[PDB]
Amino acid sequence: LMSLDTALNEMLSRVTPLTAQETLPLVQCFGRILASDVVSPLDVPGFDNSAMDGYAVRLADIASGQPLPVAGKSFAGQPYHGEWPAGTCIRIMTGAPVPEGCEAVVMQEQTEQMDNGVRFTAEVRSGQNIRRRGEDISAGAVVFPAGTRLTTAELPVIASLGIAEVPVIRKVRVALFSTGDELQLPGQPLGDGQIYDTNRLAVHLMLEQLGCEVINLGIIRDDPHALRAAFIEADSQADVVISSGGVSVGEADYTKTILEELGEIAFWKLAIKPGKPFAFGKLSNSWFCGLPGNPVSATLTFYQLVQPLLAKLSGNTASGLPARQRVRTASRLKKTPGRLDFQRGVLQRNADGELEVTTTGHQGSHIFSSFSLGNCFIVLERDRGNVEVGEWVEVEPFNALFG
Amino acid sequence: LMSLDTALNEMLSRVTPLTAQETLPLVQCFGRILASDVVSPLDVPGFDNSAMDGYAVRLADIASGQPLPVAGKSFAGQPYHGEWPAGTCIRIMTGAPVPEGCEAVVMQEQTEQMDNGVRFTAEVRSGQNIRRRGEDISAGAVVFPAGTRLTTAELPVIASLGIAEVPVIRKVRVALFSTGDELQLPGQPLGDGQIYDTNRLAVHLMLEQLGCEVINLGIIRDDPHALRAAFIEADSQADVVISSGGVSVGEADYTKTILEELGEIAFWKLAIKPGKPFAFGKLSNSWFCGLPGNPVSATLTFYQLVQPLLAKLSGNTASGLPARQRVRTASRLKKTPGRLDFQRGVLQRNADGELEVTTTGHQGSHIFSSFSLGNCFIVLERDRGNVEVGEWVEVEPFNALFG
Repeated sequence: LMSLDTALNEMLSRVTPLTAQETLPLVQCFGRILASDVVSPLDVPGFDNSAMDGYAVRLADIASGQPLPVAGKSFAGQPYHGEWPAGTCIRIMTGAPVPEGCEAVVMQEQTEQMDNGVRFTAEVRSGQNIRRRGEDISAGAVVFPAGTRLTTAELPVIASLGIAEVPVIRKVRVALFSTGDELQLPGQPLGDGQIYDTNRLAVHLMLEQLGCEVINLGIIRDDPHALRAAFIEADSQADVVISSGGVSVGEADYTKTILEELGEIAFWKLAIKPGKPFAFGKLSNSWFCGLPGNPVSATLTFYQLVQPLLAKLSGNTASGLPARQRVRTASRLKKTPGRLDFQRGVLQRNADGELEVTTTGHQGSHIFSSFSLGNCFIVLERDRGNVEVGEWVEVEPFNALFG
Repeated sequence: LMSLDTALNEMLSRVTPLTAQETLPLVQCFGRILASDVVSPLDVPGFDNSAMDGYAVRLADIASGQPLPVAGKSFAGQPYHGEWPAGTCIRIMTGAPVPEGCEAVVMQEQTEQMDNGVRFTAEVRSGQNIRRRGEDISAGAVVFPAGTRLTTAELPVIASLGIAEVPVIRKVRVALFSTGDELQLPGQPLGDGQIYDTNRLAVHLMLEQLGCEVINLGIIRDDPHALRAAFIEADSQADVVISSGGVSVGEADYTKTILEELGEIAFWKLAIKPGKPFAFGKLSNSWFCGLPGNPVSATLTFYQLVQPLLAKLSGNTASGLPARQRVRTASRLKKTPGRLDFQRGVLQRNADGELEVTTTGHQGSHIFSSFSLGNCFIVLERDRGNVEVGEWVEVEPFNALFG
């Protein structure tokens, strides 16, 4: 019944971005959120310089319509600090500081030389080919705003300004655990109607990849006290606590009563597929997210619900989810109205070089293979029914969490 | 003159993937390359279970036509081993072991409660809703092939099979350093015609993100011996050695003679933009990659040349570079024939929901901002000249290294 958009907004609207911070050397800043604006301490370039290599001139002598002889020259880091006779021009090479009083620079290709004077050609519009100091970055200016996720794109720029460290928001801390007597650890023998715990591993990997500090409390035994203990501990050192499975997401049982006892938890029924149930609310000092037991369902719910909440909490101003794009289906897709279906597909280039999607196969949640075989989500609109080969469809490519 | 494709093939063809390996617990395997095939130790599913929530029935009981009292139940970790007499049914939850003798399983909707048992409204087909032991993964089968990069998509599947660890190829070791008296460290005062070293930081970040073990030797002083020492050490504990700048990529000088003295190094002139010069060859026990001094150039060369070499060396069987797609330009693009131009652009959805690219602005290599403003490469064909708004163009979206 409830819609993804609704739950998402309801979730993000209640959360307050972290503000605690620490200062680290650039090399340790990948994926981190800048705590404050980065203001440039210097100008870049620090002085007016040549856009092309050619000739530095004064709009005056260009009226002579006669050859201008090179009085001097200015290169890389060897400016021309000398007298500039009238009617003459300076030989200059890109990045080189324009000469005192230079009104324009001309690319030699736009000026046939001579063995006695430089003949110009196309009029020389003022300021042509002159990069003015602070044109790129002017001292005092804001280079990168707070809330920016530092990447290979920004850190080297910050280093170019001479800064060795920057304040970043502390990593988000997340407590993780599962519960259920039927859950067994890898390496351990499978009991009667037992199964190996897999959701927890899934959530742990994603959290780490998302840059969070993970606190894995393991499998909690089916006991009212063990569970309460687990929650008290999780809430005490994490901003968010996640149940990868076992704790109630609606159904009645002791886990449900412990949840209601320890916080304000809502039990939503999202109109999505796979999945539907999701637990969300506030514990004493953390946010709680409860995932359904089904592997496909938990992964999907975490990826579309928890991920965005972690992005906001982190201080990051960009919506930490990939963008969608319209593409054509090359597979008939089975879809039932009433739920927003996040099917898995395979985005690929066709013969004509265009992008099309193929289903990964069976979309049932009884298997996990679709995540490996696919590379995207074919997000089918809630109201839509079956889709025929050739129809337009929305696609959301997987991010680094899946390859 | 030489083409990207050529150099790439020439490079990959000479390299041999690493084979050394180590075994680690799944949680430490993200981004790692599987050293050997993963063979499933059991059938999946592990035992006939229920595809839904409802009741286990037998065609005969359903046949009689009247209510079937609930002789018992079967839950997650609670398989029913009761008696199950004629004319009765067993309540069953999803994933629950189907009871012995179970011939089918009906869901709620097809059920209507009674005061003297349960009523089955809809038709019940033989074998319906019973997931059969092994209908997904058969024991002895190969689940994931060696050379596979482990992700959230695969690791939880491997955990579902009970396996706690897997052999993976050891991380690729890379030695990194720069040289040049003009290079200054962050925090340190800028000398005369000095500049802050930025390429090294850039390469270090990317390498770490690519999953490599980085050995940063810092800035090497302009001395024939200091440089030789740096190389001897780098080559002695790395599979690849990278010069982020300073060492020759063609031009004549002492760094060139040390290179030629320590290995078989080729000095290529690629028909690409930005960039052109690239040094590649074999040292005593490693591969050497030499990057041009310009920041934009070094980044681009590393990203399109070194990255793919690292992917192969790692044992990974998938081409570690993003795919391209055809999109329309919404910006006039200035392009000169003769070089494959990797311009930076901004991929975005337009009013009609279609994808289009906009230039980030000036494509000159005198600035680094394009990497931050953009989100992709507009890969312009070597022979192509200017591009007008509305033309078809090839786009390569940035990967995690840039956001």
